[PDB]
Amino acid sequence: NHKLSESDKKSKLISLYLLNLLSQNNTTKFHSELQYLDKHIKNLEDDSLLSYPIKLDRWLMEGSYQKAWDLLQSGSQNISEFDSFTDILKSAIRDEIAKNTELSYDFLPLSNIKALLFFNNEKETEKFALERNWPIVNSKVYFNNQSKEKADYEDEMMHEEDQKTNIIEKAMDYAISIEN
Amino acid sequence: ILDKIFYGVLDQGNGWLYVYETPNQDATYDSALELVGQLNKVVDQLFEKAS
Amino acid sequence: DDFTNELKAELDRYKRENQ
Amino acid sequence: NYEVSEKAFLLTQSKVSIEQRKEAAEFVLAKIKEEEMAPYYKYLCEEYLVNNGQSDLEHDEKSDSLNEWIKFDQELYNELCKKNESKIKELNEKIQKLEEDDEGELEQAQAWINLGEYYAQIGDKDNAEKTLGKSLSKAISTGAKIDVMLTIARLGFFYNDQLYVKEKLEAVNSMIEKGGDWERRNRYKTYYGIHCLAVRNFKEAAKLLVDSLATFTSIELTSYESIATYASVTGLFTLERTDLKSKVIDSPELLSLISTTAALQSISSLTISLYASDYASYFPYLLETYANVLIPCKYLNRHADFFVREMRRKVYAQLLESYKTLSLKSMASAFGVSVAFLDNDLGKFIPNKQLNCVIDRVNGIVETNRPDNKNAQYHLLVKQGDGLLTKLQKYGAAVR
Amino acid sequence: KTIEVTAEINCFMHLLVQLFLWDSKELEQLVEFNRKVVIPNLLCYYNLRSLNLINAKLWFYIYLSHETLARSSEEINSDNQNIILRSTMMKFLKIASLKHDNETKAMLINLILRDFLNNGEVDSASDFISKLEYPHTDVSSSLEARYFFYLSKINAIQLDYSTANEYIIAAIRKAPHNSKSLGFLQQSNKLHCCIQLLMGDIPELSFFHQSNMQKSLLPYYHLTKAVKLGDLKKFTSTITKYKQLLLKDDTYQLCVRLRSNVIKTGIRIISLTYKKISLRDICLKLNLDSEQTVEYMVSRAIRDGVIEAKINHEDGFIETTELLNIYDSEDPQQVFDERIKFANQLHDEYLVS
Repeated sequence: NHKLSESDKKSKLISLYLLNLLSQNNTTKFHSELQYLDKHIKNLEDDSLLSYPIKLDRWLMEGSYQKAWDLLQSGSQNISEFDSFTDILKSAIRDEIAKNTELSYDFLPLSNIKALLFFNNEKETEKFALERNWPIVNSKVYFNNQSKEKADYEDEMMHEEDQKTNIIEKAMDYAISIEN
Repeated sequence: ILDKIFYGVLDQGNGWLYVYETPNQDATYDSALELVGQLNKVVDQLFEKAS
Repeated sequence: DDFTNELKAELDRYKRENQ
Repeated sequence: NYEVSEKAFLLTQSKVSIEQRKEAAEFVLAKIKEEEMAPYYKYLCEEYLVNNGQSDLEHDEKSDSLNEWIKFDQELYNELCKKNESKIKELNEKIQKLEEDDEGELEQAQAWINLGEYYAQIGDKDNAEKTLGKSLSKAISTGAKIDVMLTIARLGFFYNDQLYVKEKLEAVNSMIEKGGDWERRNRYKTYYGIHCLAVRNFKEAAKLLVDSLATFTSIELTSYESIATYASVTGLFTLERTDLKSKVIDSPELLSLISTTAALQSISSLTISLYASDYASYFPYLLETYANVLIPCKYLNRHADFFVREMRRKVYAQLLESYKTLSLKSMASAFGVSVAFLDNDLGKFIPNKQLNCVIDRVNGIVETNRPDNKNAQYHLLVKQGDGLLTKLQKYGAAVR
Repeated sequence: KTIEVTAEINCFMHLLVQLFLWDSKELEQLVEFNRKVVIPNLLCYYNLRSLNLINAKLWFYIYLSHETLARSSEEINSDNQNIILRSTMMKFLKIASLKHDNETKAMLINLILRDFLNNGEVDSASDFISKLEYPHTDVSSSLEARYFFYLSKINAIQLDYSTANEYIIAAIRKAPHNSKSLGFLQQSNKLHCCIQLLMGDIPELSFFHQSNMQKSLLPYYHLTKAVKLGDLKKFTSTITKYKQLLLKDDTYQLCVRLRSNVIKTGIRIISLTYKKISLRDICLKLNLDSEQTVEYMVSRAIRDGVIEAKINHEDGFIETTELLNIYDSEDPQQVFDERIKFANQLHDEYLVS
């Protein structure tokens, strides 16, 4: 049933799975585990430990990564158990911000990237730009990667190259055979 | 200009002028009027035959 | 409503006529 | 019957002058002596409450009013029986003798209609429609058809009911379609545009009102100045400036109508300022049109804010078509408004996709987005084209 | 023995009408008695004319009452009768030859999906979707709307409103029955509006005003003005007062997802049309909630597909775009293949007619 002594007893280990699941950038399985809990408004809503990933993901969906980053620092639960999933989830948050900084920032200097993503070193800031293929000039960082291509294999679908002229004529020949 | 006498539009910010050609439309959407009137009548007539 | 549009129109007239 | 409903409507809402309620009470006291207003006189406390609606000495006992003439007394109770005996008891005895003697055919039907009109003034609508239904079978030509339609037409103006009236007026008109002259057809045409104000049909109301004459006066059904405000306000909102120049602003009757009374303030103040594109004095005309026209009128008070809010959106469209760009400093200051007031009106209009415009913050330049050759084939052809295909799939996906 | 078993079931289905919402007998012995009258080879070998004679439509609303505050009353982990029911349910589909099975295949999945909606994990339900998809020709018009109702709800938890869009359209058009047009339709219309909550449109009340009672109109009207105007204070007070209605429909999750849409929808409501938007003008707009979140708020909304903008920290403004262009070469050709794809759904009418 639900009753042994303390029921779920430790609430921190249950929240470890919800915090570590977001490190893979999967938002579908995050809300699926919340439905698995028997009491949504009793154990999940009242206790701040089970409500920690909900309030953390709430700021992630609203778009604010600065308030979500403060929960992994000012919180006193990051000492022992949550220390393992702190830096791992923080690395996934910074990687998620990097996807936003491409489209939302046409040009940004080097000093701001350190402050926005909470970097402790300017040389380490440029190291992250090399793995993400970010062009670097004096006191500025541009993005030439806004254009996308490759993405596994695709043929005659999603903005083709040399078949554009044919597919337009092929779509006209498909309706003729349906009537015939 | 609003009376369809002179054709053009001005610029208040820079004090400039812009070019506006005389015809504003060809004949295209006039065929869509026959489509909207058909889908608002014949479609409603289909249920009268079924029911 | 009408109270919002009428109030902002009268308050601006007192300031505009004094300029 | 409309003279009382028009004056007593000012009793509902008066935000300025108290004398407006006492002046309108003089017309009510004069009409209740000649004809019994008891159905509407009792409807006064059943219409709008918490002003004069709590004062009655008979059914419900409370005293709160600015008008003490709407309460029953020993005089109106005796006059209610005197008007009930003469218009019903005395007349029905003479009609009963004509039924046994078999005098005429349409004369007995017309006598039942005139008798049926008296039940409407006594406050009994059961016998009013009962005597009217018996005379309906005797109606063939337009002689007895006008009187039958006249009784039902009173139900809309006198009782302020938009539901059971139009359904009966359409059935009588569609049974035998002749119309007589053009004025007898107005009873169906004028009430049509008036009913459109209850369900908010907007441009549908002015279809028959703009083509209607300005000299039409139905007296007990409607007044001269009342119908003048209906065609002027609704007709201006319907036809765009292209149709205003050849119809509204230049008309033989309309130019004669604006000079008759100053209570219009539509085809003069609003039309000239729109034609001359003067926005300095155009804004205070909307306040005078709202207070002195929309509020005192019956069916023009139902929309309220739906007039000024919609009319201000369309007047900007006339300015956007005459310029590619504009000046924010001139629109938010020189026209008589403020900066916060302009952002509040245009704040709700932009997300509704009601107009195409470019608003600037730092530069302060209001720019018009012009489709050029796009016109109606850009966003309308895809929305209306695929939107009707969704309605086509409704009955084809689920079959029956 | 097909006629002998069918003749006995004809008298059994008449009792099941009493067992459904009418006469519940006992809350203990009956659930054990209804199990022993089914298992012993009522479905047999699938000989001939076997369908609609099982429980099927009858037991949907039965077993849910015995599980809640009847046999269990939160005294155990799960009903042992339901544990055996899950064994018999999944055994019925395992022994199915996928030949004449149409309506009976989709009804049993409705239980395993509904269980995951209250207590359970919906992540494993995605694996059943690949098995659940079949061209069922025997499903009655009453169950065609329910079959499309669960498929649209699972995708809502999966954060996809595009796939669930096609299923919810055909759900409200079906089930003409009165009971399905009152309780089932009002619950389905709120889920149809829930798709608009994740999309960001939230249209006004026109057809839905007279189609349903005022019970569902009050929360949707308050959430319409809260998400459009971008006010989290009014949006928070709506969840508290209407919490009673949010829990029974499993819509309580809107405190996170829909709360994030309050900001995204308010972006298109306010006018960003001008290019360079100063940081102070953004802080003043959207009450004080937009003052704390400025650069991060716009950064995620651009990648999500709401708007397209550019942020400049040097002079402290944000360059925004309203997505307005003119058709020249590749612009009008984007919807060219889409309008052809829109007609592909209508190309199947040749085989239907």
